[PDB]
Amino acid sequence: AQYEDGKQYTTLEKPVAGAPQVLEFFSFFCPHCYQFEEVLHISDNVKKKLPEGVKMTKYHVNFMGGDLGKDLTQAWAVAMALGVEDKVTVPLFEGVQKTQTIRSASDIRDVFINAGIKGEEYDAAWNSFVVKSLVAQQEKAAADVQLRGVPAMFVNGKYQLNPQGMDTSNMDVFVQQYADTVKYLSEK
Repeated sequence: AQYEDGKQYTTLEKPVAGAPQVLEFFSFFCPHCYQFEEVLHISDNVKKKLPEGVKMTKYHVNFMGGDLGKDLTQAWAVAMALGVEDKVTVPLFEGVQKTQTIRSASDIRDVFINAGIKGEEYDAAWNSFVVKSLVAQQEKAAADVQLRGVPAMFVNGKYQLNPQGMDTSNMDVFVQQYADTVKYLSEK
């Protein structure tokens, strides 16, 4: 066939009931995640091709960058709660991987302040129980699929994207292949 299990995707032997439709996992410490976000714009090109009525979820993971890695998952929780994902994603990636000016929770906070979120509003979010269960959600979802690597994408708690089985000669072609695969898996 054209799309085959083990080729453009793998199947979970242990399917996750009630999982979000399109589920992406990343880390601001993850070099391919930086590529996926800033160079390839994967999340975005997938969205562009999903049949609509399908919602996209992206979560941060703990298993990279030790203590800062966890701070980053809480900060991504804050980001989701405030709806400012689109304003901090790029300065968080560049602060962690490009300029390396993010070394502490306080530096993470600076990114949000500079993006225009107010100090009081950030600190309030940061410390809120609505942020704590949102952290819990990110951790539960990664736990449910035994996640040990990022970037990772899962469709309907049963299929996992397998980007190693796609041509990387051209970056545009890779993105479209990746996105069409998500759309196929989505219609499955």
